[PDB]
Amino acid sequence: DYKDDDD
Amino acid sequence: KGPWQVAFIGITTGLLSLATVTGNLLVLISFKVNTELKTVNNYFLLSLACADLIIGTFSMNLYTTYLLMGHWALGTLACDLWLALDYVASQASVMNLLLISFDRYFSVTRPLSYRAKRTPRRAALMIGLAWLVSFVLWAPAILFWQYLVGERTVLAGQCYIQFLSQPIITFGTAMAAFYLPVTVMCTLYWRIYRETENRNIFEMLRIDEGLRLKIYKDTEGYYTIGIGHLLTKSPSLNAAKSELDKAIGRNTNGVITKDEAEKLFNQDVDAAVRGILRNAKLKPVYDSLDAVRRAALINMVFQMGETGVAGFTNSLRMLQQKRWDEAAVNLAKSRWYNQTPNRAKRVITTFRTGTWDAYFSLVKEKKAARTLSAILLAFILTWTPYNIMVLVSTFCKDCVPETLWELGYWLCYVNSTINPMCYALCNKAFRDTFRLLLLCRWDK
Ligand SMILES: CC(C)CCC[C@@H](C)[C@H]1CC[C@H]2[C@@H]3CC=C4C[C@@H](OC(=O)CCC(=O)O)CC[C@]4(C)[C@H]3CC[C@]12C
Ligand SMILES: C[N+]1(C)[C@@H]2C[C@@H](OC(=O)C(O)(c3cccs3)c3cccs3)C[C@H]1[C@@H]1O[C@@H]12
Repeated sequence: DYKDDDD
Repeated sequence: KGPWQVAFIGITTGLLSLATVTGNLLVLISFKVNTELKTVNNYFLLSLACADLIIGTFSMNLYTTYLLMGHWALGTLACDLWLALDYVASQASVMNLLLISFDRYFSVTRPLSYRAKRTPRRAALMIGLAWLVSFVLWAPAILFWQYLVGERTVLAGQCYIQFLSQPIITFGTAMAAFYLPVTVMCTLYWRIYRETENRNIFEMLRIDEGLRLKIYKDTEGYYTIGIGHLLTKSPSLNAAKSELDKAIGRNTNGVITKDEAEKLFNQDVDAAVRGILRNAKLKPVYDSLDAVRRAALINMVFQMGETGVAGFTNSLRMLQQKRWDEAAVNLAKSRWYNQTPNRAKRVITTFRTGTWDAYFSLVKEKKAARTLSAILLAFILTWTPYNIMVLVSTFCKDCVPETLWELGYWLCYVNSTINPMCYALCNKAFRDTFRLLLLCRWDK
């Protein structure tokens, strides 16, 4: 579950 | 074994050994000392790094030493402990690959209900039980089969597993332990490849329409639940609840679960697209559009209905003509745009760019996919020759030579060196903590 991680 | 051969193999698998120990140990220490890395995602990589660590410090060196010398000199109990440790650690590695694959699959296919229960507690429980099942599967039979049979069959000075007597025995265990996990992992992987688009549609429509598990009154006043699921335009708060109970299948009492909201969303969106393909005006442009813009039009149909979307005559034709900027400008003339401008501008940006930029960035996730694919491919190729050799050895006796057995056994160790090198070097935070640790200059 990464998806929402910021660049 | 010749002296030059011994020196070469010993030196190279030595280097590989301390590279494995260094890498995975760096993962452990970085996780321990940097709170930014203490994520549920990294729980799994920590467990994998424990398996690869065990293999790196004990297994490769004891196996390479015994292979080079030609005999086992540390005794029967040390032999049994070595094989138990190696098989438990390796089966643990496989089990953690399965756990990661399922975790990712549920994160994509149940983006709302599963993400709500990905807690550190549950992650720790299932990691621990993966290790438990590995240990139970391999240690008792490796250590106590000799006492249960009554005698120790393996020769003095030699070291192998006693209960894997017949090639058909070891190939059955190879199916349970390797082939079936590999097939499950691959089928998953492909299933996620075919479901990311539907998850992106779900998240887009959850951003635009919201999520309430208790019934609320919408823009016009009617009763709605879930992700914009309208129940009934009647004014009776229980005329709504009756249709809710009929829609789910239980006495809802007005409140639903997040997976019931996922089910309601799936019925809604499938109805939206099926209707789109039934409608003569929207079907041509929907067919002409790529996946992301298809999602934007699905969004508009979700908000306004098919007749209302078909009312955008000229903008829909400009969409069919790939005139993205003119279509954006034209849709900006609409009452839709003047009534829900914040959502309409996101949808319009989706039409103009064909990307998800107005809703979310998927860079970190795509790179995580690259990391996982690298890890599993390394696993498959470094572990496949040995199990293929088992498969062949069942049909034919002594086809595959002892040298080939030794090399194929030894090759399964390499993916333990490779695993930390995948996520660690090209993932930030890990890289920076590795740097500050190898510099001995970490003070929080
Ligand atoms: C057969 C024998 C020799 C090997 C069995 C070893 C296990 C007992 C180990 C291997 C991997 C370990 C796990 C790897 C990662 C984690 C995440 C970790 O989470 C945190 O530390 C974050 C919270 C915090 O920092 O306090 C908690 C322990 C746990 C479940 C570990 C518990 C112990 C496990 C199951
Ligand atoms: C080099 N190993 C250390 C040993 C031989 C290989 O093993 C294999 O790939 C096998 O499919 C089997 C070998 C023999 C029967 S089933 C597995 C064993 C445990 C999990 S999967 C890979 C790893 C594993 O620790 C064994």
